[PDB]
Amino acid sequence: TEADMEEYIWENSSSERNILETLLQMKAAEKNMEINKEELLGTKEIEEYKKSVVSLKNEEENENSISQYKESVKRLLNVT
Amino acid sequence: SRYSPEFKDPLIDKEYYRKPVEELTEEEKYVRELKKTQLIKAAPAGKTSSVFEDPVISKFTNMMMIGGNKVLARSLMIQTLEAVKRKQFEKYHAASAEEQATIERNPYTIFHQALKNCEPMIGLVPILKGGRFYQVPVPLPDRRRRFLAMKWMITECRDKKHQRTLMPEKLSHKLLEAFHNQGPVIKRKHDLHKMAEANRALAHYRWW
Amino acid sequence: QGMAFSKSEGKRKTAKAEAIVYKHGSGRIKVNGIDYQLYFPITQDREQLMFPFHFVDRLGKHDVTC
Amino acid sequence: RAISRTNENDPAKHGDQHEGQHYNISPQDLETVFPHGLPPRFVMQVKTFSEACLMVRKPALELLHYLKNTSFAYPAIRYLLYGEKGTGKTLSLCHVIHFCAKQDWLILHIPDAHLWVKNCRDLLQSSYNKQRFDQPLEASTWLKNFKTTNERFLNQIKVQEKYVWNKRESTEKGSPLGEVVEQGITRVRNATDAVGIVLKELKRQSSLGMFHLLVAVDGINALWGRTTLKREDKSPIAPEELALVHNLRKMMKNDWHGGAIVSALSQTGSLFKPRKAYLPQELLGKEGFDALDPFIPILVSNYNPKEFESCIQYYLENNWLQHEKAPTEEGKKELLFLSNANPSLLERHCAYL
Ligand SMILES: Nc1nc2c(ncn2[C@@H]2O[C@H](COP(=O)(O)OP(=O)(O)O)[C@@H](O)[C@H]2O)c(=O)[nH]1
Repeated sequence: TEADMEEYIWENSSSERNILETLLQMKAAEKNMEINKEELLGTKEIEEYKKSVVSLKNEEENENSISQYKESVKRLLNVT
Repeated sequence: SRYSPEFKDPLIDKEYYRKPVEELTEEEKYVRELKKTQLIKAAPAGKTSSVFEDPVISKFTNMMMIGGNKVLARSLMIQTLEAVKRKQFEKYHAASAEEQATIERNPYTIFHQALKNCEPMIGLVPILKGGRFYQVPVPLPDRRRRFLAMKWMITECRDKKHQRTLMPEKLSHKLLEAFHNQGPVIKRKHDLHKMAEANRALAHYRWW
Repeated sequence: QGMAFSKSEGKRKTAKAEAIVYKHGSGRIKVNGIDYQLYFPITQDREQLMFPFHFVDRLGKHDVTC
Repeated sequence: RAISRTNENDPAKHGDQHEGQHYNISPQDLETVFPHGLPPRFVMQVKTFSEACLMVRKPALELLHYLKNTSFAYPAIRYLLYGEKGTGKTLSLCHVIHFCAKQDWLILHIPDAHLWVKNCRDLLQSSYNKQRFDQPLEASTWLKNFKTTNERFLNQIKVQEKYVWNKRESTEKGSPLGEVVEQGITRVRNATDAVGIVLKELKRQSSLGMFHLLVAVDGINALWGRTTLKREDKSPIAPEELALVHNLRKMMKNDWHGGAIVSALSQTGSLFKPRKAYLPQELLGKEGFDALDPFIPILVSNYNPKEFESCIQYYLENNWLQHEKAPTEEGKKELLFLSNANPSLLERHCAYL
């Protein structure tokens, strides 16, 4: 059972699924057909988002975690 | 019980002690009081030196509480106050101009006027002389008559009820009727007064 | 680095408290880390804790963490 | 001397210079723009003053500046408004819904998701919803106030898919959206099926530049939180078995485009959640975390002395302070500690004195 481990794996997770769906919708709306998940995986923004969500899943919620989460979301979605 | 003698009462007023340098008598009094500084009793969980309350309201809230439910009595008092406030504002905004200008929206003055109107003036006592109980009118102090009026209002708001009636708006309507000099508590007061007047020929049986 | 730092005790009706009064914050009360609003939902405790700060005319300039 | 009743009803002009401005709203505007989410403890402050005055908050105005450059090609982005219980979370969304409603957007206003979960007596099953037990008594209320939400685009969206209703009526092509919503209301036997067909219709038209769908849900804690409703054999059901909420969960998954949805975490109904919890994760649970979507959380802080002075100066002009020993300068600090910079706590004390 992968739902009872020490750390929440970003791979094959619902967070990865919905962020990939969001990236697909964004690439389809921006008139871009060349989509590559391996290229988008190496982005620093999605890596920061993964680190933030893993830290929030592991350690309890405080303030710096949600602050970094909001910052990563605002820097990745490209919305002011 | 758990408090020795020669102890004073916890003070509530603050502005009187914020600058106690008026004259000399009270200065010497407070100096001699603070010299030996006896063990003053602690403040209970019901008194506050704030200026947004009233001792009569606190006494009525304490009398309303049945058993041990301070939060329930406090919530009921807050509901009654907000209900009378809403009713005052609704009857103010739904009028003309002279009526809106000749009346106020302060519920404290209305409550004080209702208490002063529902306060009785004379009391009867069942003096047992020779084997019969005859009512004799006797004078009563201010605090006793105030407490009697408060308890009469409380028991009228409590006992006198049917099934569809509520409690906050019920007490609000009762207070609004008592302020207008036409209320059931005023009716009971008038009945007691006329009963005492009908038996006014028994004042010679008193001994004090 | 604890300016305006002071502690005290207290025992009444089987209750032990250790208040930490400061003279450099706003006007809030912290009970066991969290604020007093989540721990004292009734206005009675709020008035009982406001009475000492009201008797000295010092409210928005003293912060405590008991 | 507090500047409050000077700015007109224009959310698109609220800038950094209009700090603490009690703007007035027309009474007819509240009936159309806000026909769903209305707190019962605030309507009393509207019928007595006849002026929908709301203090401009710092975290509330900050969200309006983010929507000034929000592209329509990007998918829906949630904007959760969390904070301390009482600092203004349920009504903080009203300062944003009134802004997007004036820009000609599709407002999908939802009252409170707490009532859709708890306190549900009548229960009825369904067959055309993948076998799920939904609430038929709730669909008869949200569909009535939906027509008066946006009377400028419901008569333009045309039906582009045949929907087989029952064994006697159906839906034809080229029909306006305003008639499909008010079609199953007269038939309570299948009135709970309209909330699963109309809501999924705007997903296709929201991608165009003529329609801007915006889901205005108040309280996402009950959408993913567990329920307390039992069947006929005393057994609590799962929140993934109700057709009324099953189709609503799919909407908050950025499946369309055109603007961004909004949210507002409340506290009037958070099942299995403690009162000493104000964090979004501690009030939604594990089910309210795996599908949160990259959103922008906004922390609702307390009040500053700049806004606290605007509170007392607003009620003095309306002869609300009927107490004698109260306008004293020393007594102004007393009301600050009784509320501890909280608007809802101060409103309770000001409701009678
Ligand atoms: N939303 C909102 N509430 C306000 C405002 N000004 C004062 N308030 C009051 O602040 C209180 C906030 O309560 P709220 O936090 O939403 O209650 P909750 O939803 O149960 O957590 C309300 O009862 C309002 O009466 C305002 O501008 N917006």
